[PDB]
Amino acid sequence: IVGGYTCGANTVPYQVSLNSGYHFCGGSLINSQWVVSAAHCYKSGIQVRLGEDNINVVEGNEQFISASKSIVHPSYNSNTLNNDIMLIKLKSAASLNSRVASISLPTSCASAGTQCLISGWGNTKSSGTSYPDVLKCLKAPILSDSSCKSAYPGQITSNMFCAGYLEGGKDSCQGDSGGPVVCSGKLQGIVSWGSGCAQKNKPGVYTKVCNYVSWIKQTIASN
Ligand SMILES: [Ca+2]
Repeated sequence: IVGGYTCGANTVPYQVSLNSGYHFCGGSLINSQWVVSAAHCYKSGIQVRLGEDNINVVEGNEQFISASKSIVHPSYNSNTLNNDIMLIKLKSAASLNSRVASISLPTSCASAGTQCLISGWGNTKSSGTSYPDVLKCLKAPILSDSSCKSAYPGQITSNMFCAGYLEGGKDSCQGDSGGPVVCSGKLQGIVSWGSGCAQKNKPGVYTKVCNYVSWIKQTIASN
C-alpha cells in the first residue's frame, strides 16, 4: 500500500496472509474454511495465516492453517489477467471471533464513486522498495468504467474495475495482490494488477467479485 495508513492490530479481521516460507500474497476469509485470493497468487504448499498484524512477530492472535485444496478459476488467463480469482480451502476450520472474522460476499455490484477499504502488507513506495511488517490501509473510490478503460486501453474486461486516484500517490502495490477491496461491508474487489504503483493516470485494477458469487457458492458447496 502506497500512501496509506497503519490499520491497527486486528482492525481488518478478514485479512489473511498467504505464506510459503514468507508472505507473498493477501487474501480474504469468506467463511470458517475458505479463503478467496487472486489466481496469479497460485502456488503449491500454501499456509494461511489469520489474525496477523506484524507478520514477523508472534503477537498472540494468530492462527496458522495449511491449505488442503486450491481452485483457480476455470477461465483464468494469465496473459490478460482476466478472471484473476482463486479459492483456497483450509485443512481445518478457523476459530472465528472479533479479531478473526469472515467478510460477506456482495449481493450486488458496487457503483463508481463508492468509497472502499484496501489493505495489505505490500510495498509502500512508488519509486523504491520498502515492505512493512504491519498491515497498511487505504481508502479509495471506485472509478467509472470509462475512466478505467481510458487509462488502460484494450486491457479492461467486464471482470475488472479501477479504484484509486488518477492524480497518483495512493494505490495498492506488489505484495498486496490477492487482498481485499471492501465497500459497505462487502467484498467487492481483489487486488489484481496495475502499471507500477501510485503512478499518475494509472490506478489500480481489481477483480470484480460480484461477477463470481455464483461460482464461489457452487464451488464451496461441492468441495
Ligand atoms: Ca504476527
